[PDB]
Amino acid sequence: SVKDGYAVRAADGPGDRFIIGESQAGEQPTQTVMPGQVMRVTTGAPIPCGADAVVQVEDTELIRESDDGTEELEVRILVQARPGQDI
Amino acid sequence: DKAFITVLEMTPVLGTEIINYRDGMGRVLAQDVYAKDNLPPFPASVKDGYAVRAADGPGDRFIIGESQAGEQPTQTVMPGQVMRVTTGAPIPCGADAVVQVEDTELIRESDDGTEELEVRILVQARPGQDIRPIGHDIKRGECVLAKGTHMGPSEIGLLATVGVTEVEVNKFPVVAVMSTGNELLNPEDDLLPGKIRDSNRSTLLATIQEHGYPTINLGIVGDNPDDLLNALNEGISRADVIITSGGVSMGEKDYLKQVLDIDLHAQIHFGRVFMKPGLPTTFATLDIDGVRKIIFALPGNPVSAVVTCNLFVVPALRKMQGILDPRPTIIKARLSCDVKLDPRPEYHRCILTWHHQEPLPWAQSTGNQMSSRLMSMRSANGLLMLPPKTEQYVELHKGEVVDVMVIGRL
Amino acid sequence: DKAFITVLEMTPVLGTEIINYRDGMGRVLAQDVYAKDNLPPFPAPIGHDIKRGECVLAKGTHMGPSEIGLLATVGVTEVEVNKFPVVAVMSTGNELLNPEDDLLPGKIRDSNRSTLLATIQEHGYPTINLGIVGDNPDDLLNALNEGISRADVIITSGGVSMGEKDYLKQVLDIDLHAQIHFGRVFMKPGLPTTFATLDIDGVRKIIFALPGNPVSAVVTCNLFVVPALRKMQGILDPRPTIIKARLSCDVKLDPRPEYHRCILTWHHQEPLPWAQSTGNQMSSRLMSMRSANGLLMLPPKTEQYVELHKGEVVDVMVIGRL
Repeated sequence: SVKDGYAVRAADGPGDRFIIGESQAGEQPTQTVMPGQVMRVTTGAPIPCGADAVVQVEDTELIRESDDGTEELEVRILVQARPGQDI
Repeated sequence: DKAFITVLEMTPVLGTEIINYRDGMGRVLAQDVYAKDNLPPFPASVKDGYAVRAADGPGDRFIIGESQAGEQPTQTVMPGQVMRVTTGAPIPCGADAVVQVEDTELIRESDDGTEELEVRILVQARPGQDIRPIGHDIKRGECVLAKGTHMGPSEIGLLATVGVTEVEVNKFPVVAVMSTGNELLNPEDDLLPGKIRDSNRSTLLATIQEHGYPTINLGIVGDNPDDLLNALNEGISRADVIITSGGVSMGEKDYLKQVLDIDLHAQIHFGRVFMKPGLPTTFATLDIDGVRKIIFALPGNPVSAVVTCNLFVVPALRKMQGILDPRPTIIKARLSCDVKLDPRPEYHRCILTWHHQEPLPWAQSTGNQMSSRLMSMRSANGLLMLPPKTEQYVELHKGEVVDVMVIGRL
Repeated sequence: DKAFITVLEMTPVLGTEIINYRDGMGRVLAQDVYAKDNLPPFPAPIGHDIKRGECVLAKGTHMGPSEIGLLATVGVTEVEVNKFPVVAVMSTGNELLNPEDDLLPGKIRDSNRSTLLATIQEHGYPTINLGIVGDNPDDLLNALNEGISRADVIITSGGVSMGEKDYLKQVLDIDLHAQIHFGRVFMKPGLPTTFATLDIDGVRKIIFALPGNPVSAVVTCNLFVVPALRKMQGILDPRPTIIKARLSCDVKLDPRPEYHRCILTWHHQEPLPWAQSTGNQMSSRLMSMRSANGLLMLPPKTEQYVELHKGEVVDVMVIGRL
């Protein structure tokens, strides 16, 4: 919530995962999430309604994207987290 | 041995087609099969029991739902709840798997029917105990099945899990068989003066059908040097390998060689192998329109026909499709009956056995020729290779080591 | 071990039929064949290979490609042989989809089917495919009735868990009355399997139940089911084959023994061969471009058998062409 970055599932584990979610600081409505997916988390953001932990944007990765930066659709993650880190 | 190298130096390699995953036990594949989704596509459990958030002691208070066989959309934000996962089911919002309720001291106030309140499991487990993560077996993009191989029985199962119904494999040859000699009648008729029924057609056709290749039967063509041209011309049109039995052993009137040479204009690579009485072994190739075709001319004795068409004919149709190392398998066994040694070497058809006491298998001869008064119930399962006569060594006793071939299931 | 004894002591033997010689590869014989005319019927002696009115091949010996040769030399076009079984296979589990379909939440693809069918269809027997059957008791009842109404042996894969509310055991002793012989046999606790016998106004029928793990399914089929269809054919000895070999690599062992898939090789320099394992459940193997030929039997983890080396000699069961 407080720190920016991404919000990942609990029992998933590190690996390649798709990107479908954007988050706004002052917009609570969000769509549902499915296993093997992540949500882009900005500083001071609501819970994405289906996550349990938030990973730092530093411990991330990039993938090939569109010519006009139209999303990457892949993030990947590095280390294993613990369910519940932000209130 | 020069025949074997020559045989595997002119046979081409066929094209490719597209087939379903049901048919295709044995075909070698030509493309590369890639995965499209993970396996499993969601975290699951291996045991059945309770799923509890980590960083907790023996303190739990409530159970909300339980497993099933879909995706369960329910979880409270509180950290003192349990979900009771079964043998195979997603893990909703936790990190610790089945706590082995059958092993720990569990159960609480519960309900009159089928419900529970709490567990209070004293033991604690590491974060991640029995969960199977996403991709523990197959990743999103991976080679799984490579080009080459042979498409065994368990290989079709791997194709189903990935989800590729259509593949690209090599084709099978079409083989046609004909028999020669103007002294043979079909084995469905009463005998006439001075004639013998022909058996080489049936024995050969039942040998190239065990592997699975399609077959076409031509008939019995006369030994005249005229009707052979009218017969081989039909065979060369609707097939790729034509096999002829007997003949050749005439010399002055060896019509088969004449018909092949001054007519179809086909190359004759070799005309005889170094063997004791029994000449006919002719390899030929013909090139029409660009697709090369193979012809053979097997000997006439009923016992030498199987040996010839299992030593350098059977290991030549295999290279035609996809096999990387087409070579017959030679094992080592022991003898169980004294056999005489003639000067030039021969080949005996035998039967193998396996006793669970001593390593090497045991071999029993089943008659060099004639083949009457069959003993034992099991059918022949290979050929036996013998050495030629050498001074004092003119007789082989029981035991020792001999070289045995494999021609069928064992 | 006692599991194998029970299966061979309750499987029946089918009848007989008349067929042609051409379509007769792999069938055991019922009658006896006698010569009709001497061979050769003229001096080359008058009769040197076959004497007239002498037994050629006996009753109850397996027919091979070489033995079909004699059947045409004498002239007996038609013989009497035992009949082949009909096997129908079904797969349970409410988490399965046909392999020719996309992915929905929490669903995987059928794998044990199309693996059992291919293995049986390799030996020569016909088959009938049923589909995926749910765990509703009404649905399970309908599926089994069709199976016993068009075939003789029924093989079911999956749905052996939930022993408290096992639906398979319920329909086998309430609706369709039948006797269950064994339900969990593996020496020390192993994967479940059930053998059942049902008899209805005549011929007996056998119904099988096999686990859901894709690696242990093939071990069960080639050790119990395969050496039981062959007795129905008429083969005198339906035992499998065991040979001795060395090890291609050194592998760790675990308390309870398990079975692995191995590829058999041979060399021209040493007598005994050695085999290389491929693992129970892994991401296949980039190398070893050959299909499996046997099943390695790892011994139980003893003090001396904590682990094995490349020089140890083991046993293996041939399950394919070598």
